[PDB]
Amino acid sequence: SLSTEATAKIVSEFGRDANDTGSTEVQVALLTAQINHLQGHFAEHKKDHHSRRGLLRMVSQRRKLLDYLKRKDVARYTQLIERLGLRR
Amino acid sequence: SMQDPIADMLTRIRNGQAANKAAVTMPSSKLKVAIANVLKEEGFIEDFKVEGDTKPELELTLKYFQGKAVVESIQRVSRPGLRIYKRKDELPKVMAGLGIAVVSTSKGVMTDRAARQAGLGGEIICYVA
Amino acid sequence: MLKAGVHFGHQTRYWNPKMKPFIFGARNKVHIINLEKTVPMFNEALAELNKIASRKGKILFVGTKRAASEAVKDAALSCDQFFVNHRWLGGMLTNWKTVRQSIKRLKDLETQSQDGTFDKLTKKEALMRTRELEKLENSLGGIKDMGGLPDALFVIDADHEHIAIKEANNLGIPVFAIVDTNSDPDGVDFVIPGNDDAIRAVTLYLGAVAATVREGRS
RNA sequence: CGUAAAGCGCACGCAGGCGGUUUGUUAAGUCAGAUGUGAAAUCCCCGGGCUCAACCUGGGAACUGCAUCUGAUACUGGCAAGCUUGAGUCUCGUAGAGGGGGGUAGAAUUCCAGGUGUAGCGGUGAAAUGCGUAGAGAUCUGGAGGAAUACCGGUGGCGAAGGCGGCCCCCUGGACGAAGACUGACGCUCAGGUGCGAAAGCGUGGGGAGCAAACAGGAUUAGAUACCCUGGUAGUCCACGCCGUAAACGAUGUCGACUUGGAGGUUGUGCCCUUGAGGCGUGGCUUCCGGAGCUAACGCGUUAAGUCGACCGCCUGGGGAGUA
Ligand SMILES: [Mg+2]
Ligand SMILES: [Mg+2]
Ligand SMILES: [Mg+2]
Ligand SMILES: [Mg+2]
Ligand SMILES: [Mg+2]
Ligand SMILES: [Mg+2]
Ligand SMILES: [Mg+2]
Ligand SMILES: [Mg+2]
Ligand SMILES: [Mg+2]
Ligand SMILES: [Mg+2]
Ligand SMILES: [Mg+2]
Ligand SMILES: [Mg+2]
Ligand SMILES: [Mg+2]
Ligand SMILES: [Mg+2]
Ligand SMILES: [Mg+2]
Ligand SMILES: [Mg+2]
Ligand SMILES: [Mg+2]
Ligand SMILES: [Mg+2]
Ligand SMILES: [Mg+2]
Repeated sequence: SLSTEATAKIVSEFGRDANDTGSTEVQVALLTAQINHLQGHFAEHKKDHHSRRGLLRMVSQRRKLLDYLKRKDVARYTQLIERLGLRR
Repeated sequence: SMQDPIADMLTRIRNGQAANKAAVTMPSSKLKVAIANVLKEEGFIEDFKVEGDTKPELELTLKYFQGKAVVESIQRVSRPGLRIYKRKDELPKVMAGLGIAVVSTSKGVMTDRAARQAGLGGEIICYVA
Repeated sequence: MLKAGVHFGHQTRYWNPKMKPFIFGARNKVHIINLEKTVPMFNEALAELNKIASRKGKILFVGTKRAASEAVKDAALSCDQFFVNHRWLGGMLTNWKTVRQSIKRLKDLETQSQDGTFDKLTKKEALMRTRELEKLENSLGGIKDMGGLPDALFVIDADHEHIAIKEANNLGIPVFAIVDTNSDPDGVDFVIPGNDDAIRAVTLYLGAVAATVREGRS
């Protein structure tokens, strides 16, 4: 789900300004925030495989976006991943 | 997912002859204008334009004669899944020489008949019967 | 130039996709055929009709759809050529050599009724003979005086009388005709756009034809 | 590779393959040139010698190759800086049996208790088993339960496929449209892998009306271990696991481009006078009919089985066998 205001905040933290929204870092941030907000919904139900599938979609989306970001510039990439809380 | 723009050009022309459309409008590229330049100079296409700015939508003007469209056939050869680079003498003649085969060489894109004079060959792009 | 009456196109939704050059959209949810392209078409077609008429070539004016048949018969008997206003028997051209004896039959029998055996067998027999006579007289009457093969097959329609076109197109016979929006200009050579179901349209075209052919004997 | 053998049930996705557009560079592929080599014979060509031939034999070409060397630089690759038409994010809405969790209502069947009441009820082609004067069937009342949700409902909708329909709340997925905004090729496919996957089935604990394998009886029949009838257990229902299969079928892989029309359905939005249940447009999904073309034919036909491109899967006579 993720509220519209939530996104309004997240953008103004991972981009240039409120006007921007399409940059990679912003997209990844969004994906991760939503995923984390979804962790709960799968704490129970568990049989919800369709919602699940939507999740998996946004997850692989995130891995692709991150992979690109890395190949483009490892520097700020290391910043992003170190901040967003992930990686093995 | 639009893996091969050239074959797409050729197939736009092919469906444009089958449907007998006048102009064929397609996104442009240097190789596009080169190949279209070859077909034009050879006489397969009556004129063309690269009209467009940041998104050059070059359009070709297909030729006809009697009732049948001029282009006999136009098969893409050196597809991206299988590049073909013929040697000088190895350059094939199409329809015993009355049909040019657009071939890209170091001197530029040209007909094979010309590449027989240029003393050199290169990637054969497309047979045009 | 719109010479006189109305004949813009007609039909409605089911326009034949082949006739894109000669269509427009009327507010009455029905197409209106362009006259601009039409004028040179029937002009040049009439020119060809005058050329082949000077060639003294036999012409067939094919027609049907009831009300048009009269216009057809009028445009041939008023002129000098030939006509098939009624049922167009399949294979009367590419299968012409049996139709040939069908005609021989018509002529010899219509002669037999006018002076010969008028009731010799039985009154019933006379009835049957008059009957069959009238049948062959209206079935293949307009082609009776031919005995050869038409130099040109002018048709009153295309999509409806498709068999006449496909048949006369099997051999060296030009087949220019007035076609409607839903018609196919495939087998047809010199296409003449304009509506067809109207009587004024067929009287107009066919009459112009009468003029141009009527000049061929001079 | 729709129906002849042959698209994995569906998806996600690593390696791999392939990749829009402009400029620079490099020159890996590619191409041109040169030199070295490519043993001799053999093969081929032109001569010579055995009386001819075979065979022998001189010269030549050939040895489709490989390597270094100097060039070319269009196309591809690498590196660099980019562009926006691919892909993606944001904003406003729209429709929906999409999913999961929790409630809840009505009709009905069955059971239970009692009232009224009386000999049949039930079933079938007919009939019997079956139920019934211990009072059934019919009927009325009260109750208890489980399961599925008439009407709406539609070649209607949604979902990747399987699949999903009473109503309600709660959590939640995706699709689409409008005007923009921004990212800058982040794409497509995908072996191995991972997930999902009707029904039946299996395990554990519940539930059990109806229905119903197995089973039993009655018939029918030459027989009837079936069809038909009367019963009836597992199963069907719930929770959690497993199974991993279907004619999992538009028998039709996915993504992209292009190529005449018609009638519809469903769902948005722009526009025009709503000037009257309308008029003219623009997207998404979907049904039927058909043109060019394709096809062995049937048929398909802008949601192609047409015209092409990328990648993957699979086929190679029937049987043995999808078995050991
Ligand atoms: Mg098969
Ligand atoms: Mg499939
Ligand atoms: Mg890759
Ligand atoms: Mg490129
Ligand atoms: Mg090199
Ligand atoms: Mg040797
Ligand atoms: Mg000798
Ligand atoms: Mg040599
Ligand atoms: Mg380069
Ligand atoms: Mg480059
Ligand atoms: Mg912008
Ligand atoms: Mg696999
Ligand atoms: Mg089951
Ligand atoms: Mg069980
Ligand atoms: Mg499993
Ligand atoms: Mg199977
Ligand atoms: Mg199959
Ligand atoms: Mg069809
Ligand atoms: Mg087995």
